[PDB]
Amino acid sequence: VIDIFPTGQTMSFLRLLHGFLGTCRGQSMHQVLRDPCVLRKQLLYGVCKTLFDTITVRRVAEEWKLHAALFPYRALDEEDLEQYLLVWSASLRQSVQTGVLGALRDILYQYADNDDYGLYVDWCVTVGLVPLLDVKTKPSEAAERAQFVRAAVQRATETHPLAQDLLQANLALLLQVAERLGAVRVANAPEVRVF
Amino acid sequence: VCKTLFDTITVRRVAEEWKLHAALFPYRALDEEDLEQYLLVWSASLRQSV
Amino acid sequence: AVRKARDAAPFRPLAVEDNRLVANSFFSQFVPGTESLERFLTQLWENEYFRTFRLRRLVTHQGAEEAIVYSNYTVERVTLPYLCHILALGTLDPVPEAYLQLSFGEIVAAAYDDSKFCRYVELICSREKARRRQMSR
Amino acid sequence: RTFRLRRLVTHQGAEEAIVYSNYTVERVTLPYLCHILALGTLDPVPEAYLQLSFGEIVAAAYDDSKFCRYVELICSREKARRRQMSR
Amino acid sequence: KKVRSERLEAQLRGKHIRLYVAAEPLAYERDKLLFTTPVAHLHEEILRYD
Repeated sequence: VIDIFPTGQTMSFLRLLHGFLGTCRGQSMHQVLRDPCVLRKQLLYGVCKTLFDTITVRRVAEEWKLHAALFPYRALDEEDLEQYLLVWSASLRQSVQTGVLGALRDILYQYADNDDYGLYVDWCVTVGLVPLLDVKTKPSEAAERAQFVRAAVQRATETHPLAQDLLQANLALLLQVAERLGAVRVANAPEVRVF
Repeated sequence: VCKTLFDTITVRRVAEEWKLHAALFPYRALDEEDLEQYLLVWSASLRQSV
Repeated sequence: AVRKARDAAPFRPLAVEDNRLVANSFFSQFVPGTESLERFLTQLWENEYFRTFRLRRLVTHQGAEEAIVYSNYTVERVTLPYLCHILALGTLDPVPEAYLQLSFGEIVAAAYDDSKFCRYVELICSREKARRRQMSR
Repeated sequence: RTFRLRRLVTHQGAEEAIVYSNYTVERVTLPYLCHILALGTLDPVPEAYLQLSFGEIVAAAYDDSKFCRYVELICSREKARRRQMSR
Repeated sequence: KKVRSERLEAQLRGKHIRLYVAAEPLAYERDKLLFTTPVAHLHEEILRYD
């Protein structure tokens, strides 16, 4: 029966988080972790570690032969090829860099709400009892996710013929993250209370 | 825009420029020395012009 | 001018009628210390904007501060959301922090090394030197 | 002391921007990932890899993935197939 | 700002117009808003200066 949130204590407990009554020079110390777009830089590493781990040798070894026989003819077995391979490493890494870059900058900033995290870090340091909201997902709510994964291919095809195959291979994780991340919210409601 | 601008180009367009420029004026003198030096200057002289 | 000032702010006394001539007096010379917390508010702004957007400073020996540049974090935090919902989406990549300080003319050279075209001119310089390396044997 | 945020101090002790640690990104950011967001797939970024660019972070995970160790295998296998042709 | 099915609309010339949230306010208890912007943090203190 004990009220927690809309009581006389917890209201001023949250007004003091911003500059309502008291402000010293270090109230911005909370602000350096109040910021969003660090969760984006965390989930970027959390997906990209999985993104380069679903590929075997056989798929990428064939790229070697296709590229090797597309234009060059080996001149020196131990010299031309070694040097060519050496440049070939960075030229595949940079092209799959920009490939996954085009594959991720589109989908993060369309789907990740910014301040659903700052309201979180304004709650967990403050109460520890963070409420959270959901949503029933209509087909219109999942439609744009189903089309924008189809729009993710065009930003990857022109820089890489494999990064299309990699997103086609790793489409399962992208549909798994695009159904839960924007489905949950944290309520900034006027009339809310924890019990 | 320039990162996307320098990534939709293949070898075949720019490699023909090599042969055209190479035979436009110079005649190869040494296969292992003259060409390498020519190649070396040939990098920055296309990079500055693009 | 001194005379002018003398008569420009005339000697105006102060008085209140009282039934009795009773008066016990004091004086309060005072200023407030505006300097002591201006130098707190100036180093408040600087200790706020370096926590929101974390702007990089370039300090030299004997700790002297120079001009302050954007980070790699803030350009992602305020410019990229200007790019994703105000401008064209899904093609432009964010610039590194040091490349942001770098010249407007030199950025094409810094992206030239970061593109395939350096790795094409390394390919053409090594493949056509290799066709002319084996020409000696 | 709660979240142990790392400071970047230079010569003659001048403070620079203050970054997250490796400790706090698992304590406050990660339960928001594994109990509010999608579960059981994501890894915490290192602290020095958090200061780094938004673009080169995938190249820093490129070294930590298998593709450097596949491109080294391919560059040593097809060099080795063209090493024994001389002898 | 709507209170019935709460929303953020923008008005111009008696017409709706697109905006977007970047530092959206802490709508709380009754008839009041709270702002997580950096300037509202020192709004009273910079009024304290004058």
